[PDB]
Amino acid sequence: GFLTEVGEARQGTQQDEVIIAVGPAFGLAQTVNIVGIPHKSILREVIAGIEEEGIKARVIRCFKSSDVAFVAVEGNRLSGSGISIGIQSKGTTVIHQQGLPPLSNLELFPQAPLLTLETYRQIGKNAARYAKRESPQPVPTLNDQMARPKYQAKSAILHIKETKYVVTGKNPQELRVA
Amino acid sequence: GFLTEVGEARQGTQQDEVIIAVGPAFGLAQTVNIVGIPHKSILREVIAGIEEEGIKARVIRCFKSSDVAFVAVEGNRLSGSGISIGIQSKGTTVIHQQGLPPLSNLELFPQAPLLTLETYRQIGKNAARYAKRESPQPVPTLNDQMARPKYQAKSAILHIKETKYVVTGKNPQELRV
Amino acid sequence: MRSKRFEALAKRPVNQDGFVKEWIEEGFIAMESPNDPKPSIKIVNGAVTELDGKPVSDFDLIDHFIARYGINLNRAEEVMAMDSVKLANMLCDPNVKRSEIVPLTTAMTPAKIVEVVSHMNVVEMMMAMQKMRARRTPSQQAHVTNVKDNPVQIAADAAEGAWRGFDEQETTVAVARYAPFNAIALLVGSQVGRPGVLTQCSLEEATELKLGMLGHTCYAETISVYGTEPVFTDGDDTPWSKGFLASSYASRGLKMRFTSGSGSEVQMGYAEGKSMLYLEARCIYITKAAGVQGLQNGSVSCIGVPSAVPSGIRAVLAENLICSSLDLECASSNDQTFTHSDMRRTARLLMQFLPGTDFISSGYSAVPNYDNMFAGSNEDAEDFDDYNVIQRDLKVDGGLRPVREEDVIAIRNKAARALQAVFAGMGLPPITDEEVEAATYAHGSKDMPERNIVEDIKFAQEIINKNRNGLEVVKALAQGGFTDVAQDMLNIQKAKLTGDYLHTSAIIVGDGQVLSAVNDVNDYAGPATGYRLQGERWEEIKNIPGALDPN
Amino acid sequence: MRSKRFEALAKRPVNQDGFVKEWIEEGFIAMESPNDPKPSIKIVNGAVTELDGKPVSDFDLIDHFIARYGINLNRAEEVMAMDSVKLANMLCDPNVKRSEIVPLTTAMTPAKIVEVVSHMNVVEMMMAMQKMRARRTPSQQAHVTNVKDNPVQIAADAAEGAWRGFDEQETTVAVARYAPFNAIALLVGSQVGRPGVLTQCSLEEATELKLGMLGHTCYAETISVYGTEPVFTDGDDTPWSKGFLASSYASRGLKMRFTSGSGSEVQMGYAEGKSMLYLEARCIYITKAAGVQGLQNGSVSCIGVPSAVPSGIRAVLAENLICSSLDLECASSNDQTFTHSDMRRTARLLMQFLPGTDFISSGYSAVPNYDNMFAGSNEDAEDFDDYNVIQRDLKVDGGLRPVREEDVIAIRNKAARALQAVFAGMGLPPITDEEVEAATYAHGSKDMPERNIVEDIKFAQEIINKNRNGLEVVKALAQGGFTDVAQDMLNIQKAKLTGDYLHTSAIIVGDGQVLSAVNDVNDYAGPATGYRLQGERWEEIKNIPGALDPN
Amino acid sequence: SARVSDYPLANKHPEWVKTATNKTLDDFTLENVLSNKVTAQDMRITPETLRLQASIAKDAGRDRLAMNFERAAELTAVPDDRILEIYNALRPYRSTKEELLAIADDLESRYQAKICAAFVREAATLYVERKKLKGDD
Amino acid sequence: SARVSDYPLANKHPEWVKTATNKTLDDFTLENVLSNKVTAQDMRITPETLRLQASIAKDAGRDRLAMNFERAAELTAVPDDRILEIYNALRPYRSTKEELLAIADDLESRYQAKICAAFVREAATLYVERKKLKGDD
Ligand SMILES: [K+]
Ligand SMILES: [K+]
Ligand SMILES: [N+]
Ligand SMILES: [N+]
Ligand SMILES: [N+]
Ligand SMILES: [N+]
Repeated sequence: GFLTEVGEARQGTQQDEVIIAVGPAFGLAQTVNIVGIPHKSILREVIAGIEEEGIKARVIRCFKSSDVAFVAVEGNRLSGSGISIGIQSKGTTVIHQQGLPPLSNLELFPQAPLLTLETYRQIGKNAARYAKRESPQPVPTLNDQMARPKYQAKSAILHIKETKYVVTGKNPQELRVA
Repeated sequence: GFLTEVGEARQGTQQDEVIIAVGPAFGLAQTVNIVGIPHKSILREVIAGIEEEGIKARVIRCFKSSDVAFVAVEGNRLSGSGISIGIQSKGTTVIHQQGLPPLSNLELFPQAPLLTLETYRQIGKNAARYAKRESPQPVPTLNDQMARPKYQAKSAILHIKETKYVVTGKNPQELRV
Repeated sequence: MRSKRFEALAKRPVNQDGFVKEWIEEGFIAMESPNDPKPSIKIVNGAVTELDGKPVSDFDLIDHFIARYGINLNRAEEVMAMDSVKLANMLCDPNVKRSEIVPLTTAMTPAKIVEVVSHMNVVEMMMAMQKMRARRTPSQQAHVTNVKDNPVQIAADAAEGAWRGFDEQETTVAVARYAPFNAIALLVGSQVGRPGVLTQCSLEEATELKLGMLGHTCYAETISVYGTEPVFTDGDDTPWSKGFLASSYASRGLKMRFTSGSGSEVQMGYAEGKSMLYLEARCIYITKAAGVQGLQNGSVSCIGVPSAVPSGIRAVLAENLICSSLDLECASSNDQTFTHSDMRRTARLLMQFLPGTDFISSGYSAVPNYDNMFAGSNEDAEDFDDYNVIQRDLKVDGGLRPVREEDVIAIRNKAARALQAVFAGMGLPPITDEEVEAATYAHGSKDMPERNIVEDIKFAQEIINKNRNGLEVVKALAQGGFTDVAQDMLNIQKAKLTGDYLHTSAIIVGDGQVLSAVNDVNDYAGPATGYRLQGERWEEIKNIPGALDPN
Repeated sequence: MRSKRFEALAKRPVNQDGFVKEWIEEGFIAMESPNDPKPSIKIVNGAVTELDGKPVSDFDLIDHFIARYGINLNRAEEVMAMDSVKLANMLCDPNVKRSEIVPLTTAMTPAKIVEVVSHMNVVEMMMAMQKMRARRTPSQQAHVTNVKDNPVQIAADAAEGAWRGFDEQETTVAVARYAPFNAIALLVGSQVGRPGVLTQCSLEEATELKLGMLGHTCYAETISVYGTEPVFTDGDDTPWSKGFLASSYASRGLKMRFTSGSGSEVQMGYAEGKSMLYLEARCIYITKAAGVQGLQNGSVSCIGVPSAVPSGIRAVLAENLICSSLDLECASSNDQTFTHSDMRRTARLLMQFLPGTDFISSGYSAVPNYDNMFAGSNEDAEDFDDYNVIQRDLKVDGGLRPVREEDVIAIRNKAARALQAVFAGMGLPPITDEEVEAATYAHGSKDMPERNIVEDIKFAQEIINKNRNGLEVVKALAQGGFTDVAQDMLNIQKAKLTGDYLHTSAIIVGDGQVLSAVNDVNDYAGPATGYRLQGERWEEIKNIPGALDPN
Repeated sequence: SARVSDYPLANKHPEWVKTATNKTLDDFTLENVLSNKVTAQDMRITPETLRLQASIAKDAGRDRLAMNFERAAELTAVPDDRILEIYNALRPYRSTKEELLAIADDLESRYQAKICAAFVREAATLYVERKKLKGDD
Repeated sequence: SARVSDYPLANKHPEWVKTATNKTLDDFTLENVLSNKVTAQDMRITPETLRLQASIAKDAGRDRLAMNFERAAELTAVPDDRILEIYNALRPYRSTKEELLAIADDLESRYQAKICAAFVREAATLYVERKKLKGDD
């Protein structure tokens, strides 16, 4: 239990932060991503990659929707920099930018099974880089033609389970990363 | 032209010989087997395997049928030992025994593409071994599930061409190497 | 103690695939689920009050949309009373005309039609699809992408795909901001391979619409729709937003279709306890209701969900059949990876290949799968020779043809030089002769020189932000010494003005000749009738590489 | 400068296959050849005077045999005048009963019926096959051999095959003299896997008949027939010698069928300029004329000939259809290698698999192909998991089922000890407990201890020369503590006494229950009728290894 | 009212096809493009053409397709940016009933898009019932 | 005559299948085989049985099959080795017209296999015309 909810997340006042928005079951009902990597290790590495760039990291839990795009949007609304990072319990991640259409983004990582802890550090770093309004080289495209054949069914099931913790109208909750 | 026709082949006198019966185009219209091995090299090695056993080898050319089984039978009837070796230009080989059904045999090699010169020497020696009325270990079974996929079409073509040299009623001819 | 037999079997690729046991509560069942609604229709004063056991007071946006626009209420009650087995029989009966069928099916409710096709085995379904397919002539659609969103490669591969026979080609991006470049490369290459080949760039809805408005695409396909309201919501649309979007594409003279597919609701968390087939049926009807001419279905990108459960692939063919039977153009998937087995994927493909559909594959990968940005196709560049061989083996027109390296090389080169001239003209990050030659002989991005992604990304966005349209491309080509290609680009633009290609199943063949379900009506009536592979086309299909002459 | 795209395609296995350009002169063309005769029939005083443009004065042995026994001359002229397109339509029309078809087809001439099926594409052919197949329930046949004629291995593999679902199994020899051993092994193992599984040992005609006379076989299949007189002669028979042999097997209470297949005439030098389908048609009629109940066709062992030319695989399905349409049991090949490609071979198999035939494969290799003594099957032991998966994907009964290693191991073991006891009893070269356990966990001969071939070969011939019959095997089993297996072998013996299983498509299932076209009449009448995979069998097919319960 | 026989227009009745600025299908040659005698403003499908196709779709037994072409005919008049605005406005949780009704009025009054205007009013009413308006998420 | 309604005999009319020793399908147990009350000589299909099947096949619309079963009923009386002799005699270039005609007479008079005798005489006549007698190779 490395995550503690500390009241409704408020909008950011300074542009030196990047919000990490995680699904309603992240760190709770589910504790590892689709390929076993612990949520704790993932968040830690994402946090690390962000701060490593001189930017603050603020973690919140979204409930209005389990869809990673909307989770990220709920986050970029509260982000002082306008940049956020959505992550589903199963691992799927996205770099969003306040102002972009929900299903649009700066960078997307559509194949959770392929993300490593180094990748998650890279994601946090580029996010922090976008917060500083720079133009970082996109994190190398990971693509495995057999990713779906091996994990789509599992992916759907994990998502089915996380979606059970979705609460309509319930605003994000800032979290204390223990 | 390593083969020369020396008159109608006659029945064998002594049981110390093994007859090598080859198709009507062997050494003629066709000079190599399905996988490029020259007929001369093949015959030479089969003869070698025969004599290496202490048995005489007599080569004949059959015309009544291009089918390897019948070519072998035409041969085992003239063989002094009753054992013969049939070989089609494309390479297919069989060890026959006078008295056995045409489509039966002592040993068969149904995948010509897998036969090497060492194999053809083995053939000749087991034949000579059968002429000595011995019970030789059969030549190791060669089987390639992709043999047909790669060569059946070719096999059929080669056989179609050799069959053009089949002459009904024409008795076998003695051959000189 | 281990049985060597089972150890050999355990290493088999098919055992790497994802398999699951039916989970009826979460809709993880392909078709014929017990939670699926029984067919029913209740109409009062020309308005449905009940749809498949559901009262209008409970209709969600999908029910409302379907009930009001998707069903011909004039014959609805009549057809509902008809026997589903009798109807299924009529679908595969070679002597019941397609024109006799359509009036009946287009009057059925989602549950009704699903009940009908479910009485069928895959052989009967194929027998029916060959008759229900809207266009008489079958066609193919290919993917043209690469992990680097490299524009030179796209142009070359697109030219080859077009040369091999694809009448529709689709690209997409690893890095969104690259889109404009991919689209243009795809469009330029395609026209060089064969003028008339329609092109699309699959992006987020709003973004894709603007790209079509700027003139960098010929049509749009991935205009998504979903089987349940909550999933449609996370899809960021409603039946009305999509219906509006469909009319918007048409108002700009662009052909379009929706995209759906069994398993998406499951993949997205809300199946509402229904079977993949029933929910997909709702999408098919959503499509019909909106006035969209065609639909890309057959699970498509979520192929891993229905294939993991029993009768999954049979369900995929069934949804393609529901689509065609509903008198809609069907781009029948066969565009996504779902297995490590060649045997398995072949079986899945033959379901549409054998009978033929408007687009046998709605995304056969024209590049090796490592470059496929849709995470892998059910077929790719390396299967090209096998596909032409199966065509020859079964005397089935798969829409493709054997090609000569010399020709491919030439066309790929002309497409690289053409795009080079386009980039120079529009003043975009240059395409060097090295890149051109590289693209001419490549098999994939691994063979392509690394490009300045940060620079391209910039100019790519600029085309959007400064509304740089396709005319700039036509002129660059003309002044670059590619008068022919510019004209071709122009001709494709003229097609948008006439609206002919906006009709069901339309594609452009020969010399700018539209070929749709309107002027190429499928007239299947059993053996020796309907489309038949023959003449020069058969000769083309027969001449594959390696065919030696016995003489 | 080569295109890396074509270099990648050049390495593809499919390009190792043998392909050729049609050679009409030598009959190197699958079907629809110009040299094929036009359908015709002239009857005078109840005797054919002209058959397919040929006058009786020129009839060869085949024409004579076909003309006199193969055609229902009562309706011959009537059906000859019917429109072939109309007829072909009737074959695939789900609403024209099989019972209404047969009276017409069995009245057609070889050329006539060939003309009919030639108006069909493979989807129509499959649609027809599901209706024309004699037995309502489809089945499968497997090969059980190995490169060393090792009897311990055969008994084990045979028991597994029977366990996996094969209702008929066949073995053969690398070294002829071994036959008696193989046959006994096969017979013993099969009965342990599932009492009722029929067994055969493919050898030279005369030899095989004697083996049946001695009681070491349940039936015979490779009783060959050919399309041309010259090739039939090299086959060492005539239509009369084979017809006689057919009645001889029957007089001993043994079930049998002939074997033919497209391409054999070509493979043997005399196609007489006709197409493979036309010649194969002659064989089908020779079979009918002889009074034989079934036929093993679909090119079979000469699959490499029709497959090398256009529409070859389509022709293969056509001959299978001609067979069933003529009211003959069809063991539809899918038993021989012809390609290095999994995609290609899968397409070839699905033609019979999808609609189902009396025996979808007349030789699915139950051992890895390196052990297949028929030079390789279109499928082998390593494909078992894929086969069960495709059954699951398409909800198609392929005749097999998923099995547990634990069960297979047990059965394989009981089969090895059973045979060991038999060898001990009959006083044959002993089977050591090492060989027993080896065979229990082997995947192929590579895992088997080397045997004394020379010694086995001796005792094998002794069984023949000393006329040692199957009773010796029944007793050895009984005294060896295998009362169960002994009675099983006796029960098989009982079947020959009653003759029920001599009828079209008969096999023995459950508790010694014959299942033939007589008591299991195919009653296809479109969707929701005829054979349907369902109930426990469906559950059996659904439960494949790896199906994780989503919880 | 055109019919299947009249299709393809490009082949049967090319003269029936005229653009917004009023150019002929033939006028769109490379030359007229390089000399700017024809520009992007002359290359838009006219509501007339779209209505001829709706007629043909209706004759081909495709009423919904025709209906779609009808709406499309109405939208040819709506600026690109306005189209995108409308579309986005119809996406989940984007607008308020008022804004949608306002969009409808604009469509009807400013563009004479009666068909599309009603479509939007229908959505508005249903969006209330199914909660897809701003604030409903 | 035996009808399809009578098939499977083993199921419908077991008693119809009895040996010339009035033994029934049931007397074929391991016991009677180990005690030899039942031997290889009691386990041969009788011409009666085969003729019952011919009837059933005829009723099933398979006349060729019934004809084959009728000839088989005739051959149940011919010794194994004699069967083999005849078969071989019918193969290409094995016999002379005389020998075949001789086989025929033997079949007819010694085994009263009328049908099979005619079959052989028919072959003999055609073998002459088609040249498949000894010496014709
Ligand atoms: K597609
Ligand atoms: K077989
Ligand atoms: N899209
Ligand atoms: N769907
Ligand atoms: N045989
Ligand atoms: N044949």
